[PDB]
Amino acid sequence: VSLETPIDFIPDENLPSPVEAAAQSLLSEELEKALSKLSEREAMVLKLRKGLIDGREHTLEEVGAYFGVTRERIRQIENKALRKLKYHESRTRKLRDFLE
Amino acid sequence: ERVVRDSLAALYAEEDGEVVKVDGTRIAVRYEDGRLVHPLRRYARSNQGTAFDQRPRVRVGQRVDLLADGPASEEGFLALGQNVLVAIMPFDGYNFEDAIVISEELLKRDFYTSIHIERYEIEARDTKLGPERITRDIPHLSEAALRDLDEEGIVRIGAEVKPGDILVGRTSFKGEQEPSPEERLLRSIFGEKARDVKDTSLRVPPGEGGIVVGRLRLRRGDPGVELKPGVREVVRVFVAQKRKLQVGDKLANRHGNKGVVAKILPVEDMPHLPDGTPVDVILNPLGVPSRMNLGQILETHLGLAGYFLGQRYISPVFDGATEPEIKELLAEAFNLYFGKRQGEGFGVDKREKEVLARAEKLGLVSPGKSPEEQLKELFDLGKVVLYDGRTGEPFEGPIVVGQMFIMKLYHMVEDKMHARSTGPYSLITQQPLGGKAQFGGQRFGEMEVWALEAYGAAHTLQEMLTIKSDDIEGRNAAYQAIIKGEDVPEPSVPESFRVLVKELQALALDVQTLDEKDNPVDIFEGLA
Amino acid sequence: SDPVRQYLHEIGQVPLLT
Amino acid sequence: QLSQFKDETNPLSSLRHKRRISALGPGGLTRERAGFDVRDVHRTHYGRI
Amino acid sequence: AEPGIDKLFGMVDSKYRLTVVVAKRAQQLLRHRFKNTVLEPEERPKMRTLEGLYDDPNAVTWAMKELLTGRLFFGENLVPEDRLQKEMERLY
Amino acid sequence: KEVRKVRIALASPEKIRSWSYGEVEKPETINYRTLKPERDGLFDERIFGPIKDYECACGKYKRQRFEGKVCERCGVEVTRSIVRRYRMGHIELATPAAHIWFVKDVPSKIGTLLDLSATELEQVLYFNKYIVLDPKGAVLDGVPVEKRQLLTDEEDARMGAEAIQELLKELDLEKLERELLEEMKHPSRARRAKARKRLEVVRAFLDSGNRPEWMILEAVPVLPPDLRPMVQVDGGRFATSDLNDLYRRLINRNNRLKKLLAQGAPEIIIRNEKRMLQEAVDAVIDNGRRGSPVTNPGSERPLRSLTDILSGKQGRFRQNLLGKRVDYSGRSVIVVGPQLKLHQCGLPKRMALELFKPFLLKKMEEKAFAPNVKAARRMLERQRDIKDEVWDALEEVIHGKVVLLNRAPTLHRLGIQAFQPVLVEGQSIQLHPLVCEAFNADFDGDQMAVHVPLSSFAQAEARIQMLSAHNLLSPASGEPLAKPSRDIILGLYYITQVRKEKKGAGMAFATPEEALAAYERGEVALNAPIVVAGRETSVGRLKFVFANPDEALLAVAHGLLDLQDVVTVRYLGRRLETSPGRILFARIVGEAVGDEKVAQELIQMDVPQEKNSLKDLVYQAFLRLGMEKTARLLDALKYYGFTLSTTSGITIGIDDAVIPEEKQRYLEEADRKLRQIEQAYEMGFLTDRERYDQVIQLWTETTEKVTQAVFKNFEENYPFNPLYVMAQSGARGNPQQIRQLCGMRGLMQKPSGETFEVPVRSSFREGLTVLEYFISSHGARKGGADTALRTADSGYLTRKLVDVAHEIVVREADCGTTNYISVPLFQMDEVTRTLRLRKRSDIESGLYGRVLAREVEALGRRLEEGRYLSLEDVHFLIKAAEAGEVREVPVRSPLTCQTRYGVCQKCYGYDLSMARPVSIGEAVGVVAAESIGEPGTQLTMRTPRVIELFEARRPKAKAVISEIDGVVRIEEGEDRLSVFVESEGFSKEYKLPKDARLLVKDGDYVEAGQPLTRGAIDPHQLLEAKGPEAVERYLVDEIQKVYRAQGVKLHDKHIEIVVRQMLKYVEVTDPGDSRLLEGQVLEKWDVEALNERLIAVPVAWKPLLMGVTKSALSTKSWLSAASFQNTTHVLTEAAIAGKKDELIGLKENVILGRLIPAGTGSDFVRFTQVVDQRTLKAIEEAR
DNA sequence: GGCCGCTTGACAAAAGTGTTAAATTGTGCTATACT
DNA sequence: AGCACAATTTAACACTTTTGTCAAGCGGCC
Ligand SMILES: [Mg+2]
Ligand SMILES: [Zn+2]
Ligand SMILES: [Zn+2]
Repeated sequence: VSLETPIDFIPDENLPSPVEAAAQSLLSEELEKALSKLSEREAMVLKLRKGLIDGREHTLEEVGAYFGVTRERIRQIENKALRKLKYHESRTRKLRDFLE
Repeated sequence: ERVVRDSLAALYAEEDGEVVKVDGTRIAVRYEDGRLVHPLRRYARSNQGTAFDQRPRVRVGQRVDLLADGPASEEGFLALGQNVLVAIMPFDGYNFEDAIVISEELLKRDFYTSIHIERYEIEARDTKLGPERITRDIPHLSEAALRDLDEEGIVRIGAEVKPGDILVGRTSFKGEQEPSPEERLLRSIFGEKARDVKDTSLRVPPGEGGIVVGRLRLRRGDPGVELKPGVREVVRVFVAQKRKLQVGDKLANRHGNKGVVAKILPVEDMPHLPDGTPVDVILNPLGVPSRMNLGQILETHLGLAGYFLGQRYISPVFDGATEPEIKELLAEAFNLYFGKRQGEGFGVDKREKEVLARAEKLGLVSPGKSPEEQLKELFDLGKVVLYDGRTGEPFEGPIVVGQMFIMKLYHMVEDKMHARSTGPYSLITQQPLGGKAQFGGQRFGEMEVWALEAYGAAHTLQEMLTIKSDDIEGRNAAYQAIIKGEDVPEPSVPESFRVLVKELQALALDVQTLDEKDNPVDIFEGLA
Repeated sequence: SDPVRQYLHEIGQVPLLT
Repeated sequence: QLSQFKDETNPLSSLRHKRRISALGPGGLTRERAGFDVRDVHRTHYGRI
Repeated sequence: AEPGIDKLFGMVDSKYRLTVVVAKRAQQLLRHRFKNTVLEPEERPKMRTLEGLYDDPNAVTWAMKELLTGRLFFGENLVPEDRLQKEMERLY
Repeated sequence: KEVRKVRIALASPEKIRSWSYGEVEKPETINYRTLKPERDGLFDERIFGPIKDYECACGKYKRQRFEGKVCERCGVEVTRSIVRRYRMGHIELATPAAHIWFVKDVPSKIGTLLDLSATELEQVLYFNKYIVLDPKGAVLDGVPVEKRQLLTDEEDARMGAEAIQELLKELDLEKLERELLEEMKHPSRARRAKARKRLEVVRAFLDSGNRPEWMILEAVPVLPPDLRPMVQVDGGRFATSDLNDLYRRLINRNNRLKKLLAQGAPEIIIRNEKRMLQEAVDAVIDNGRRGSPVTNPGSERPLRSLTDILSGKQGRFRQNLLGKRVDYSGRSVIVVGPQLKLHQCGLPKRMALELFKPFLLKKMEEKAFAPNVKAARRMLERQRDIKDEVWDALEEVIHGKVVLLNRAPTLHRLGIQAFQPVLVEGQSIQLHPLVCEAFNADFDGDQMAVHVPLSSFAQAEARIQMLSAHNLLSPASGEPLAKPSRDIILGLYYITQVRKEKKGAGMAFATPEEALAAYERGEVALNAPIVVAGRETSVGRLKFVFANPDEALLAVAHGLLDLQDVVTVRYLGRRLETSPGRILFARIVGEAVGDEKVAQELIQMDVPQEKNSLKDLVYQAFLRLGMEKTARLLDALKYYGFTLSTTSGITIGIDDAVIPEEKQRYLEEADRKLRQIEQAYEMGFLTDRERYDQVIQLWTETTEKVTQAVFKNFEENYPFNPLYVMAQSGARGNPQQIRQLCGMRGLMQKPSGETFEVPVRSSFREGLTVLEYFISSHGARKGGADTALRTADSGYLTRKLVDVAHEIVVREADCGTTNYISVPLFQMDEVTRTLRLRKRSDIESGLYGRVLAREVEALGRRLEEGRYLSLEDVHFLIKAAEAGEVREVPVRSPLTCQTRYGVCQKCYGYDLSMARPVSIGEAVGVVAAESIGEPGTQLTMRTPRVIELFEARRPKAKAVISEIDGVVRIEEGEDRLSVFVESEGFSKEYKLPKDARLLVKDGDYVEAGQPLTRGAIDPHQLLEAKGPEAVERYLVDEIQKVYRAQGVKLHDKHIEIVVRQMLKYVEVTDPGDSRLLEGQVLEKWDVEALNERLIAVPVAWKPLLMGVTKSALSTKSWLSAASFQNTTHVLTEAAIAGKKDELIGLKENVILGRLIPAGTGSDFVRFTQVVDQRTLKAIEEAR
């Protein structure tokens, strides 16, 4: 179990990464901005669906009761988001947030 | 004569001869006793990142008893550095204090070049939660830069790679960070899905522009490898790289005169000798000549002398080779040098005549016969007039020129430089240290802070402990600010101080942030 | 010189049993 | 300590180790910079060897 | 050195009080509102690179020149430090 | 709110359960068969036991949680400790313990009555009898007396260390008495020392709570840290940490004791099983006395327990204060080249892309380049080699934005500075030559920490003060620095060394004879006089002060004027004789600044040469320039300063140093004197010893003669030819360095101490006899081990200097102090009773811009009191000193001011740098260290005297002196050659041994009594029999002698401001209302207890004397101190009592995180400066 | 009349409760040898 | 050097059920 700390012995660290935290809010702000071209009946849908509002990973079932309409079309907006949003990525560099 | 064999740098020759060498990478045998092939070290490997080679020197048959040189040697003769024509003189200031001047001539012929190797090692841990394995389909890393020079995992041998590339892309099921809230969107938006292995690879270190010589897979299942328990697949690759010669580095011959390459002016300029051969290296005094006096110039005078006369004199310590010994040698060298000129179709130059008017009164050369002799004695203890390829007129004054010895120390510049930003980090220590991509580092000596505060610098001083380093929760403020907008940095929030208060809190000691009001007793540490 | 001696002097000062 | 990384920078470097010789190590003649009184212990000596 | 730096010391009673004014101004000279500079005519500090003539992104230099036009003011004045936002408010 | 003061001291055991609350117990297992992290005991995440399914209740809101198994939205995944503090409890409840109690008899012995055995009971090995029932043997008692068996002889009773906790209230109720009945012990001498220490320790408990909770009953370590995960890389694996294992020997021991005690456990078994628990306490605190290695019984590395690591020596206190870790900088090699002389720098063109990446990204966002900031982070990583457009936008960012270049190691204020990054090519970082003289290092691959300030409030705070074109011209010490360093001097020296080539001495009838005839042969343009002038009549350079001398520089360019100063008549402003060479110099500095009018009356002509005077030209120019123009000079002397030497060249040939043709026979006479002293032995004359030193002196003199002959041979003939002198005179050469080469220097001394017999046959040109080098090496050994030994002790002494003077800052405005100091204009010489001119070099830098204590009348105008006597007034007083009007120039030194927390306003005459009075904010406390922060490397530690007086340590032989001024009294005998001193009163007996026993007479105040030739008796006796009169001055005079021996530029009050710190502490005698008769109150602070109370009580004192290291252990604060070699007693005394840290202190702010009380953050510079005219006009009505 | 949108039904995939199988402690205690 | 018994305890895995998602059908609107 190592000689504890022979001869501040060994550095190594990667938990409260500074850049990760700076880019954490950044990647978040980028989304807050990347969601400006979205509609409530789509953005919020993704918010509650992909657990974003806070942490609740509610599904289409819980997102359909409060959103008047039911499943499908609220699901056809989910896909609409994957496309209408993706169509705004191939022309706008932003695929550099995965490696984080 | 023994430093080449005793050090076993090179090889040897047993009994008779008759080599019939095939050369290449495996010296043949000798008709002495049996048939034994002498395999070269094949560039081998160094412990200082140098890698020595051993080129042969024979064919058909020969014996006496050298046989193939070694690292830095030539015909059983120890050759560490490299000797080149130099000239003592100041030039615009590209040799102040004790710096050194270099020409482009050396680079054109790659005169000064070396080799540096470095061994890598990527072990595939087995944290049980998720074993690691080397694959060529790293998640999210789906690109050409991979499949092109990676494949099957390890990089192909003989593939030139630069810094910021993959070498041993190992996959680990180690799931430390589950999917993030708003991150699940950018993951579904695109055509890709999620992940469960992460990139996690080797990634070339901050400096490596060469090629691979060969790899080596050392995984378990082999009882012939004493490895760390629980470890599997210990990739080990060797990356090479040519050194060439940029700017800087230490020359320092064999006397003490050490310096650094300032600027390498391409041919054009530099003192042009009255027959071509532009001064390759300029060694201006200052530093050790007058102060820590030495005897290196005694090589220059006998350098060009051995150049023209075509010889490499041997000067044993405390024996032979004295001032008068240079006289006899200089005589032959002169008549041979001026000989060509005088017979080439000319003799004595105007610009080479005014220089004598200097020594004349200067008491250097004795007045008497034509410039012929004045240029002779000026060669015995000095050199020819010499000119300047940049300006246009010759350097008014007797300048010395000759071949001495210009070595090169291990300490260079490339692997002796560093640069970073907020990228570095060393959790628990609360300071920039470590990194799987950049091993940056920088210390602020104690004798440095006092000087910084000596000035009116109070915000710059504090800054060194405000955002950067200390305040981890503050490191973002600045870097996050500038990137977004102007704004002035935070008031400062020390990180180590919180650790100091804690470490010092291990005991009764209660580091209270007593406010100026006294009775309130301020305290900043409640997770804000 | 260890503190074990202090106890070694207190443990080897009282007789055992007949 | 003594078992320093064989400086294989060059032939002359590896040979200077077997003759390098020192006074620092398991003995009490170590301690760099200071060490009671070693000022007149590292100075020259009447040994042309 | 700085174009007319010595002239900056003469005014301020201290070399340290000068620096503060230099930045204190730069804080509300480029970041607050780039349109708060007294030097607007032909005295407007500008750069001349390969492209053309533009205003240097650095405002610390403007202060040294801005605190030489005879204008501005320094020292203990206006206790309300929250009033600076009011004056800056009118400047959008 | 805002951070301010700080509190500490002990904390009752109940308070320990406050910060920690609970969450502890269980073994210290760091893992399990599975799940390496959790262990539900050691570093268990507070309320985290696999699936506690709770704890999240305490949290109000913020986010969800409770995920049953695995883990919820707790800290384990995020916010785990967050590097914050997290106390445990360690439970504990055994007998007792001990918080180390330091090693200065604290928390015990002082508050009690037992020493050298107080541990015998505190370690459970005795019995602190604390009961009264009438004994038998020898009456009862109340302390330790029952050493085993005794306590059982009667069979209260306490044999364990638990009694320490019992003496809590027992000493609390008696505390009031321990401060009364204890102090009741008046003088009587001897014991009056303990009552002082006992009262100081009990004075703490006398107020502000603080109970004797020293008897720990439950420790509380830390868990968040120590826990390093797997670390592969290179060729290794595995990992861990300390603080855990070394801690396991505490909890487990406490538990096992709870298992033994609960069951059947006889006394003996518990007494030893308990003492190990407290041993574990000290083990977790500091490993000493015995130690605790690993892998027992095998010896290996000592376990790290705070000692030397964390809260102790260099480990977490020396590295966090200053030597932290900058998160914005880099390193590289060094280079030199005509950049622009200041205002610019080198800095790579590749790495700079990272240092200035932030703002550079935002710039591209609007410059079309990058679409967003994020994308700008993925275009420069894979080394795609951009080199396109980006290099341009980078310029806008690097426009007027300076960078801080540092040098390692650091020395004095001239160790940082700042320039403007001018990306060149390659990677090598180059700088201006001159700047090197400030770092002291030869270009040979050295590096320079390139720091970079972010905040804009740091940029202006830098380039305005740290710019090399400001804080480098006139440094501290005393003399300038920006002056043209080496090389440059030789570039102007090679044209002013006379052209006299010896032509003879002819004559012409006004230039009509030897003008054309001599032009053919003999007599050129040297001597020869005609009418009045000489050969000057040849090329009359006309022109005028219109556009420089045309005919002059014009003729030189062609094949006419040989230049290099060949004597020529110009027109400039008058018919002179100056050659076109010097004309160039005056022309370079002319167009540089403005009109030769200034340089004309400044630059000399009688003795040009451009020798070691270039430091006086630029220096004198400052008075009529002021940076803006001054900088231009160092720039003009640059271009030409190197070009002139370039388009000329001067090599050092082996013959360049022509051997003295008139030297050979000199050694003959010297050797012909050998037999002279040799044959004296065969005749039996002159002892073998007398012969020894007899021959030594012989060669010691001839060497100077030979050197003179050489220096002479190199003066007359062979002028510019010999370069060995061109640098020796004034450029970059040493005089004694010449006598080595062409000389013969061989007067080397044996390794131990005895100049060899026959010298060395130097004459390098001729190889030594193989013996000469081996003989000369013996001396060439100390010349390297001494300089390198300047990091052993001397290097660890400068810290003491920076620690002392720390809170010294120039503030306020006009304090008003009567008493003044009178600097001596003439000093005495021990050799002969006669004052000297002090060589002037001491008076100058000693009065350079000061504060005339009073009006100074001396031929002509008077030097008004409080007048800043610049360099001019200095020379005026020195030259007028020879007259006989002034002997002691009145002045005000930092030693006279009732302010220990702050320096003084206008008292520290001139800020020795900007050639003007000091500015409010100049932390002279640190500058004082910058002064002494240089000679260190230039010393001789191999003996050490400068530190001797500092710590006030009694010097060698003590140098006994006359404590009183009596009379002659000089009696001699056999071995009692002692001398006494008395007068109509008492006579003291000075057992003067056998040495410097001079006569002298008529009493003597202190002097030396005769034996004390140098290093008078430790200041302790001085101040003891004199006072703060000679103490504060004796240092400024003696201490400098060690500096004057090497000719130091520093002096003035730089060393006179650090003395006030060692002499600002006073003692107590019959105080007023204030407790502690002994005490150790400071100066000013004590004056306050006698200032406000004066309007009522007498509070007399005595000027105490403390060393340099003692002025740290006991200070007004605590954050300082420690460091040195006592980071154990400090925190002790510092604790216990209130000892509230001050507020005004550089460190206090840097450490805590506050802003600097000095610099631009001073209390004198925190007002407003924003008012764009209309702003003030608007608010005028808006109010 | 056709197209689009919304709602419901069916299918597929992943949890709470149950069920059982594998490990630690104590103690027992064993056990053997020496006094 | 250690095995067992018991006892009891700890750990995990699998089931049947439930929940979520997708496709199809129906209704309404254009
Ligand atoms: Mg160096
Ligand atoms: Zn839970
Ligand atoms: Zn004062």
